[PDB]
Amino acid sequence: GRMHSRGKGISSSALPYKRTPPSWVKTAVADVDELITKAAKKGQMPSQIGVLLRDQHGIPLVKSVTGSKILRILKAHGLAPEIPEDLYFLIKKAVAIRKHLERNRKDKDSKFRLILVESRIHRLARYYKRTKKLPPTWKYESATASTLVA
Amino acid sequence: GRRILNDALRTMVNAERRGKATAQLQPISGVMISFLNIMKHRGYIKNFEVFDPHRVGKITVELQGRIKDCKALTYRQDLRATEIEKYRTRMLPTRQWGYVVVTTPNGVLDHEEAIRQNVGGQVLGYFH
Amino acid sequence: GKTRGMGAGRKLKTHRRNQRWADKAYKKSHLGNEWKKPFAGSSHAKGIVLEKIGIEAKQPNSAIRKCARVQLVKNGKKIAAFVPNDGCLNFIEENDEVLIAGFGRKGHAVGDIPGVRFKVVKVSGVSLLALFKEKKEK
RNA sequence: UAGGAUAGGGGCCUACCAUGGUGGUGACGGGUGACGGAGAAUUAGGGUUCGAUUCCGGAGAGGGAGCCUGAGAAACGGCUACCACAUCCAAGGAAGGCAGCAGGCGCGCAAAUUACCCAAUCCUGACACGGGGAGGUAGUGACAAUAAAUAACAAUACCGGGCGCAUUAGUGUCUGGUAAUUGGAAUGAGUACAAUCUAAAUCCCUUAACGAGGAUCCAUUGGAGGGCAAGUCUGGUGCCAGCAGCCGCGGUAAUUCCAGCUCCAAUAGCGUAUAUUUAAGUUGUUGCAGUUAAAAAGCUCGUAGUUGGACCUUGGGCCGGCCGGCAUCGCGCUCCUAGCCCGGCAUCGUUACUUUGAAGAAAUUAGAGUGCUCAAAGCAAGCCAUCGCUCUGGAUACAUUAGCAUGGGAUAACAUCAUAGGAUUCCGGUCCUAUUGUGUUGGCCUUCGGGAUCGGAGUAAUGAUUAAUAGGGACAGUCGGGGGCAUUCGUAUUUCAUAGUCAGAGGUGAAAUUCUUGGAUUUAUGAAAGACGAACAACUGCGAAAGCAUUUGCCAAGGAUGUUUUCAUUAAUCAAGAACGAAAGUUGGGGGCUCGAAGACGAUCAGAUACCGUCCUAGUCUCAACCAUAAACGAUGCCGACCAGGGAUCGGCGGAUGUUGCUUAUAGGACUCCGCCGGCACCUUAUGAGAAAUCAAAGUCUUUGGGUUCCGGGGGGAGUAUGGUCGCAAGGCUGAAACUUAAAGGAAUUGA
RNA sequence: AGAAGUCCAUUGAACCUUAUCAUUUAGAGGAAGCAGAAGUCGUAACAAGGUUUCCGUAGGUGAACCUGCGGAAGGAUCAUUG
RNA sequence: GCUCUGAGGACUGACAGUCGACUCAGAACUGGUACGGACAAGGGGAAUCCGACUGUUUAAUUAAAACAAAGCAUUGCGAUGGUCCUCGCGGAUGCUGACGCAAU
RNA sequence: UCUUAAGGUAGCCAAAUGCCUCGUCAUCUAAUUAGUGACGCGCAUGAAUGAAUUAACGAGAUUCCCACUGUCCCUGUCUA
Ligand SMILES: [Mg+2]
Ligand SMILES: [Mg+2]
Ligand SMILES: [Mg+2]
Ligand SMILES: [Mg+2]
Ligand SMILES: [Mg+2]
Ligand SMILES: [Mg+2]
Ligand SMILES: [Mg+2]
Ligand SMILES: [Mg+2]
Ligand SMILES: [Mg+2]
Ligand SMILES: [Mg+2]
Ligand SMILES: [Mg+2]
Ligand SMILES: [Mg+2]
Ligand SMILES: [Mg+2]
Ligand SMILES: [Mg+2]
Ligand SMILES: [Mg+2]
Ligand SMILES: [Mg+2]
Ligand SMILES: [Mg+2]
Ligand SMILES: [Mg+2]
Ligand SMILES: [Mg+2]
Ligand SMILES: [Mg+2]
Ligand SMILES: [Mg+2]
Ligand SMILES: [Mg+2]
Ligand SMILES: [Mg+2]
Ligand SMILES: [Mg+2]
Ligand SMILES: [Mg+2]
Ligand SMILES: [Mg+2]
Ligand SMILES: [Mg+2]
Ligand SMILES: [Mg+2]
Ligand SMILES: [Mg+2]
Ligand SMILES: [Mg+2]
Ligand SMILES: [Mg+2]
Ligand SMILES: [Mg+2]
Ligand SMILES: [Mg+2]
Ligand SMILES: [Mg+2]
Ligand SMILES: [Mg+2]
Ligand SMILES: [Mg+2]
Ligand SMILES: [Mg+2]
Ligand SMILES: [Mg+2]
Ligand SMILES: [Mg+2]
Ligand SMILES: [Mg+2]
Ligand SMILES: [Mg+2]
Ligand SMILES: [Mg+2]
Ligand SMILES: [Mg+2]
Ligand SMILES: [Mg+2]
Ligand SMILES: [Mg+2]
Ligand SMILES: [Mg+2]
Ligand SMILES: [Mg+2]
Ligand SMILES: [Mg+2]
Ligand SMILES: [Mg+2]
Ligand SMILES: [Mg+2]
Ligand SMILES: [Mg+2]
Repeated sequence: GRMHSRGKGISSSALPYKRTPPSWVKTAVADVDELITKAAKKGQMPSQIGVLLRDQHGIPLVKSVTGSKILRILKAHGLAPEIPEDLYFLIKKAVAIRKHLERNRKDKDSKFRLILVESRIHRLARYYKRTKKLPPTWKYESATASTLVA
Repeated sequence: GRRILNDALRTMVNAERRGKATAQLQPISGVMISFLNIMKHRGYIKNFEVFDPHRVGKITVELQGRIKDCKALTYRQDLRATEIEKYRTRMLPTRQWGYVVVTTPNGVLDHEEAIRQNVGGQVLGYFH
Repeated sequence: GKTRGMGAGRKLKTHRRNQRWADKAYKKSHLGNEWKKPFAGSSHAKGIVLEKIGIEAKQPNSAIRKCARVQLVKNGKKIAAFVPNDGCLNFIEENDEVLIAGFGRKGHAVGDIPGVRFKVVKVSGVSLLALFKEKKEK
C-alpha cells in the first residue's frame, strides 16, 4: 500500500479497453502536437498538459490519439522536463516544508514529514540516476535546493 | 509484492476445498497457463478461459472437484533427474499418483515426463 | 517466520550458528568449562581420602549418607565422594588411594544426597565391589 | 622502475617514485583439549559429532639459530654456537640428544617383549651373494570382530492335557518337568606317538592308545514397585543402615534395604563412569515456536542483505517405424567436416540451471564372482583320463563442491537501441603493405586483395510491450478533538477587598490536629493569579506510535475518495545509521491556583514508618537542554492472495422520489432507499485452527515452502558481575558464568 | 696453493632492562546468590486477601512494603435505550 | 669533523640564460666510542591531606591549608526609598533604577 | 519505658577532628609510635559553621620506590 503511511486505498484511473480513439475524436495529430508544444512552452508540466487536453479539447488519451505519450512528444520536440516531473514536485514540497520549519522549530510532526519527503526524493533520484534521466552525480543538496524549483 | 503461481494455486485449493465451480485468478503467466495445462492434461481440472482484455490478464478455471491439493514450492529448488525420485516421495501422497511440476528446458512439465525425456529442472510446484 | 529466499544461505547458516548457543548442552560442551571442572575432561580420577565425613539427606528422605572428602592428585581439587553400599564405608580409610568415578546423571548430583556428584569404586587399588562381595580383600 | 640474490618468478632484498592493500560477503585479533585429507560412528531423508593413528600431503627431532658434504639435507641414528638437562673425569679436559625397536623413571583413569629372523614384501650396496628392530614370526592381549561347547536319545516311573470310548473309563501321545532317576551311545575341552606347519620352533588343520554320570570336565553379569520381563514368598532391620539413573522404599505385617528359595533378562559376556550419535519436529533447510506457556523490537525512516507483477512463436504440421529429418513469412557465409546446384560452418552479450563426457589414487563404502567348512574374511579358485596343462578371474558403482567440455534453452539474475554514433548488396577518396607477370633475393608503383578512415545515394513494415484490484506524482471537492504560531472564552478553585449575620464550621463509621466572637463557615458584588477545558462525548474521528477536545486566523502538511492526467517497476522488509517517543526524572530562567512523593502532625493499631484527615517541599504548568524507558497492549511485526454471513457507523463518491420552518425557483444542505471503495469495530456459525480460553482471521500446517525482519530453547541465578559504549545524574544499550533445582508455567474441570 | 689471525657485512641464537597481552592464584574487609535446620519479627501476595492487582519512574521505610505522577486489566464492570 | 648526493626558488626570453641567502633529508671516510665536548639546561614514579585553578598576604622571623575568587544562596529597597557620611547646611551609591544599588 | 523543641538523616573516620592510643585486622618492613586500605558505642564527625568526592594545579603537609650523590661508613686532598 501507500508507502509512507498505512493507507491501503485503491482509487485510481481505469483506462478504457479500446486503444483506438473514439469516433468523435477526429483531432489531427499534427494539431495536437502543436497543442502539446504550445501548452509545454507555456511553462507547464505533462500532468497539467494531459489534464487540459482531457478537459478542454476533449482528447481522451494522447496515446490513443497519437500513439506517442506526452513525455515522448515533448522529448521529440525538445521541451522535456529538465528535472523529471515528480522529483520536481517532491523537491518543491520539501523546500516549502523546510521554509515553514525554519520558522517553526517546534513542529515535530513536520520534522517527521520532511524526513519522509527527503527519503522519497532520494529513492526517486536513485531510480532516475540508474535510468540516465539525471546527470550521474546530480545530488539533492538541501542548501542548493530552493533555486532548482519554483 | 507478488509471487504468483501462488496467488493462483492457493486460490484453486481454497476454492476446491470449499467446493466452488469456477475460480478466477487475477494475475496470469506463461507459467500459469503451462501449469494449468499440466493439471488438465493429467485430468485434474476441466477447461479454463483466459480473459486477456488488455492488462496483466485473468483466468477462470472450471473445477471438477477431483483435485485434492496443489501447492507451489516457492523457493524454486534445482532438481537433477536423480533426485526427481526423492522429492516424489517427499512431497507426494504415494508412489502411484500425484505429480511434481518442474520447469525444464523443454517447457513446464511434470516429473514422469521429465524422467522420460531425461532432463532436470527447477520445481515449480505439485498437485495431487 | 523463516527466510526461504534462494540466496539467503548465508543468513540461515549464520542464524543457526548464533542460535545453537541458546541450547544448554551445546553451550556446555563448546564453552570449555568441562576443562575447569574437577576431572577436567576425565572419565575417572584417582585421589587420596582426607576424611570420611557423612552428609545429611534431602528433605523427603532422612539419613546420613556416608561420603568421603577426597583430594584429586591430577589437579589438586577437593571433593566429596559417596561410598556405595551397606557397611562398605569401613573399608575406606583416611589417606587411602581411591578412584573417584562418576556417580551418575552425567555430572549432576543424584538422589537424596545434597551436593555430591562422585562415587568411590576403588580403594588401595582393590575393587570396592570385590570387598563388598568378599571376592578379593585388600 | 632500475638492480641485486636465487635454479627460477617474486618486495625475496636494495635505491628512487607513487600511497596504496584489506574490511558487515567478518579483515585484523582472540580460542581451540586444531596437523589437512581419504575416511569413522550414528543415520528413513536432511544431518550431528569425530578424524593421534598404519594410505597420501605437511611438519619435527629438548628449544631456537647457522652451516659443510652432496643431484638431493638448513639433515640431528652430520657438524657449529647459545639456553635447559645431564654423563665420564686420573680435576686437565671430553662426549652428548630413543617423537627408531625393546626397555626403565615419571606422569597419569589409561597402554605388551630389554625375544627370533631376513624365509616371505620391498629397499639398499661396487651387489645373484652382505644388510635391513623396514618388515615378518613367536610372547602378554575379553581394544574391537567371527564361528561356537557346557549335553543327546530312550523306555521305567508319582504324575500332567488330548488322542484309542469318551461316556464311566482310564493311563497315552508329542515326552513337558522333579527325577544324584536306569541304560547302553557320541564327542571335544584336556593329555598325547607322530606327521604337517615354520627361516627354526609354535598356534592351527589332521590324527595311534588315553580322555563323562551329572557332585562333575560345575556359567556368569545385572535385577524381581513402576518406566522394564520377572515374588501381595520366608527371616532380620526399624525414616537407622541402606536402596533408588527419575518417581519413590525405609517412622514394627519393607514385593524396593540386608539375606535364603524361586523367577527373569542377556549369556562368554554383562554393569558402572565420561565423550558422543539416535531418541530430539528439545536446533527444526527438509522440520519448531512468539495472544495467554520461553519468546514480535515503542514506533517509523533507512543503506548494504534477502525478495521482486505481466509480456517477446517454436503457434499448425508432413514424415518413418520419443526423436531423426523436414515447410511456412530460416541476415550471409568464402575455411575443415564439405550432396546422387545439396543437410549440418567458425569468430562480432555474460552467467546461473540441467544433460551427457572426460579426468577422476588405492584401502574404506555398496556390489558381482568364488564352499577359507560356515562366518568376519580373503582375492582367490575350478575340471582334467582331477598323467607332462587347460579354463581363468582379480568386474562395476559412488565421489557433494570447484575446474574442462557437448547439447537443451523453460525458469531467474547481471548486462542493454531512441541523441540512432543503428542494420543493409553496392559504389572511390584519404594510405599502406606484394603473390602468381620480380624463371635469382627482392624492393616504392598501373586495373587488383585486406586493414583503418571516409563523404553521398539505396533499401527495410525503418527503430520505445501494456499502463498492474503494485508505486510515486499531478488536479478537484472534501474530511479530521493530526501539527505549529498567535488568539477570543468559560464557570469553578485559591487569595483578596467590600457588605450582612452571629456560634459554630472543616472532617469521618467516628474523632482531633485546623479555622472561629482579631467574626470562621455561610450570602452577594468586584478584582487578581494560574491551572483544567465539564455536560455534548459515542464500542466515534485524526495520528507512525507516544498521543490529540473552548473560539477565530495564518502557516505548512495527510489518509480516503473521484479521475478516459502523468512517469513506468521506480517496489517489500530492512544488520549499520536516523527521527519522534507518555509519565517520572535532571540542569536553568518564568509561574507558584488546585493537587502533592519527602517531611511534620491527628487518629487507628500490639505496633502503623500505611490505609483515614489536616499542613506541605520538590513537583504538577510554560521555555531552553537532556533522558529514552511503560501492562509503550490488540500482551497479535510489515507487505500480499484467497476463504462466510449480516446490519450498524465514519469519510468520499454514484444512482433513486419526497419534504423541507432553508432556497428569486431547481441545485445544493437536513432526512429516507440502494451500491461501490477505504477505516475502527461489532454480532451468529463451524465446513476450519488450537492445549484450550478463544480466533472469521490467531484460517487456508505432518496433504507441512509467497516475501521479509526481530526473537525464545526448563525454572532460577539474572537483566545480575564484568568489559564496552551513550548520559551531567538517575539511568539506557550490549551482557555471561559458577552454583542451585525437578519441576516452574498455560488452559480448562470438580470441590473447598 | 695455503693455516692462525683480522676486517666490513648478513643470518643470528642467548642473556638483560622496560612496556604489554593472556592463563592461573593470595588478600583484611564489603557485598551477592543458593541450600539446610524443629529459629526471630511481621502479613506483603493468592477471595473485594480486607488499601483491587501489576507496569515505568521518584522518594521513604526493620522487613515485607507505602505514597506520588502516568499506564494497563492479566479487574471485582464486556451494560444506561432502564 | 671532512667529502659528497638529493629536495625545496627568483628574474629574463613544459625549454634555455643569469642569479640565490638559506633550511631539510640521506651515504661515505675518520677518531684512543668522542661528539647539546665550554656555556645553557626538567630528576622520575605510586599515594594521602588541604585549597578548585591564576591571583594577594604579616615592608624587618610566619607565603600558608590563610585571604580573594568564579559558582550558589540569603536580605533590604520602586525616589515621599534602601545602605552610608555631616557639627550643621548637605552629600556618596547616582552621568544611578531591580539584568540596579546595598548588606551578608 | 523515661525523656525532648528535635533526638546526628545521607554520608565519613584513630582523618589537620579519637582522651583511651603505640585502637583491632591487612599491607609496606629483617625490624615501623610512621603511611596507606579497612572495621566504628565516634572523649568531642556530620551536612552552604557546609557533608562526601574530585581531573588540573601547588616555592603547601606527609609516606614509599628507581636513578643519584662525602649525608654517612670515614675521612683525605686541592684552589681563591
Ligand atoms: Mg518500506
Ligand atoms: Mg492495494
Ligand atoms: Mg523429590
Ligand atoms: Mg626485477
Ligand atoms: Mg596441538
Ligand atoms: Mg605420515
Ligand atoms: Mg623427548
Ligand atoms: Mg627435518
Ligand atoms: Mg637440525
Ligand atoms: Mg636417535
Ligand atoms: Mg620405544
Ligand atoms: Mg540385590
Ligand atoms: Mg531382594
Ligand atoms: Mg522396576
Ligand atoms: Mg512386569
Ligand atoms: Mg544401579
Ligand atoms: Mg528396584
Ligand atoms: Mg534443549
Ligand atoms: Mg537437551
Ligand atoms: Mg518447541
Ligand atoms: Mg510470555
Ligand atoms: Mg535496500
Ligand atoms: Mg463573614
Ligand atoms: Mg468527531
Ligand atoms: Mg467543551
Ligand atoms: Mg522494553
Ligand atoms: Mg511487548
Ligand atoms: Mg508491537
Ligand atoms: Mg455511509
Ligand atoms: Mg462502509
Ligand atoms: Mg531459559
Ligand atoms: Mg505468566
Ligand atoms: Mg491455572
Ligand atoms: Mg496479605
Ligand atoms: Mg491488597
Ligand atoms: Mg486483584
Ligand atoms: Mg510514606
Ligand atoms: Mg504521608
Ligand atoms: Mg590556591
Ligand atoms: Mg601562568
Ligand atoms: Mg614577614
Ligand atoms: Mg616569609
Ligand atoms: Mg540619597
Ligand atoms: Mg550513623
Ligand atoms: Mg555537633
Ligand atoms: Mg573516628
Ligand atoms: Mg620511614
Ligand atoms: Mg587510615
Ligand atoms: Mg557529635
Ligand atoms: Mg561544626
Ligand atoms: Mg605551596
